[PDB]
Amino acid sequence: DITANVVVSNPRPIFTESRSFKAVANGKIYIGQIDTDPVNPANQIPVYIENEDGSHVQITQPLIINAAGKIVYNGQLVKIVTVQGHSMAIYDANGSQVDYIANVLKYDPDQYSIEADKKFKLIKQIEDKIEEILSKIYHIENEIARIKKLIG
Amino acid sequence: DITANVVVSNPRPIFTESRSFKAVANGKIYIGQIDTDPVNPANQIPVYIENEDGSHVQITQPLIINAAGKIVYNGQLVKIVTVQGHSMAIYDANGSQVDYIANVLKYDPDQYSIEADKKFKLIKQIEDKIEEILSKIYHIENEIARIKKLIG
Amino acid sequence: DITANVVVSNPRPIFTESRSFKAVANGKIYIGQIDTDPVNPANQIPVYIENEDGSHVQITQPLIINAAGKIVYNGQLVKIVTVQGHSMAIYDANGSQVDYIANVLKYDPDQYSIEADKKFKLIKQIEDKIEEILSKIYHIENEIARIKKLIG
Repeated sequence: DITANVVVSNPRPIFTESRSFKAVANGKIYIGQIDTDPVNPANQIPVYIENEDGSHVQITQPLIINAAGKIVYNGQLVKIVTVQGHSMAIYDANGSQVDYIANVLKYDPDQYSIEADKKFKLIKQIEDKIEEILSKIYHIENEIARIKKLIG
Repeated sequence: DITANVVVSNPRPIFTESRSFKAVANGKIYIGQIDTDPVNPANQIPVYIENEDGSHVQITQPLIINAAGKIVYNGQLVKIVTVQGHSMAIYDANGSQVDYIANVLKYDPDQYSIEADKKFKLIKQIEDKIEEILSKIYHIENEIARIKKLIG
Repeated sequence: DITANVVVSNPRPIFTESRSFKAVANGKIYIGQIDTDPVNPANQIPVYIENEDGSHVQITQPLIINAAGKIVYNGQLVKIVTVQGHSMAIYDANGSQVDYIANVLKYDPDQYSIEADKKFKLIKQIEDKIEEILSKIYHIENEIARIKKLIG
């Protein structure tokens, strides 16, 4: 057949209400240290827009949710990233809490390639070191054979 | 620049109809062994609410979907977990099948840290063992040099 | 307690408009090489329906989105896969661009088992090779002890 395990998916998040099927239109998102209350600025962590060229621009919290339920900045849809896993709290436009998640971690595709590069390197180092160890061993075995023959 | 590969996302699932843009309001979800029919109780696997403190309480199937398309128990939104990947079947409030997926596996963030801890330990064990092997080898090399000198 | 880190989730994607809370009804999706414009056929990559038995049938682009926001072929909901991470562009029924994502990578559960099998094998090979190296070393140590005793 063929091995094909990458699924066509929608990576752009949408945020909807908790009790009705509606977007959190003009809602607010706060992002903080895991297992903390991110509405408290002391718990907040840096958030960045990732631009199309892959650069990052730090922005202020809260994140804003549009009528589609999507995060926007300056009238445009944006992808927001952090360095680490994080807590999140979502509020609706009336200031009522929609949701709270203590620990959220979704990696974008760059993390997968970084990890794959790291793994590749690691395995090469171990295998290279094993091969070098075997070469040291076979040289020793040869020295031993020579000694044995020397002494009868 | 900065490396930031954690994307702000919405980890709370929503369940919607297959032919119209609507929540599966008062729908039902069944969870079972991979590649099985989970409506059959003999194929069902334990499901648990994961509470805010991280504890688990086993609950009965089906899981219930509210007007927002979100899983609820006892009038509150809940996160449901299983130990293993699983099949899932979704029915609407009229008893009509909405969807069936044979094999679903989404890990929450705790799995990532468990795996990272396991990896860290593993690599340390291999590297420690390599270093110990090299130390054994260099001691042997030294014994061999001494022998060589002894016998001319 | 119990370790349960598989979260009940909805793996079937839905595609919604960018400025209103609505499905991209009768929309179109194009899938291509990462960081390319997938509306250009020269940038497109093979897309396949993954059938219930796990087989694959290649289909033509664009992918079509129904009134629910879900991908359909021949009047039925389908799961679409590619071999590699990919770019994606979404258009609405009027030909207006809804979204563009340069690099999308979501693995279905089969990738996790392939990777787990590969990891298991790898670690077994390294550990087996370490054990064999130690056995070579202990045999050498024994030969050295014998030599030492022979020569005083």
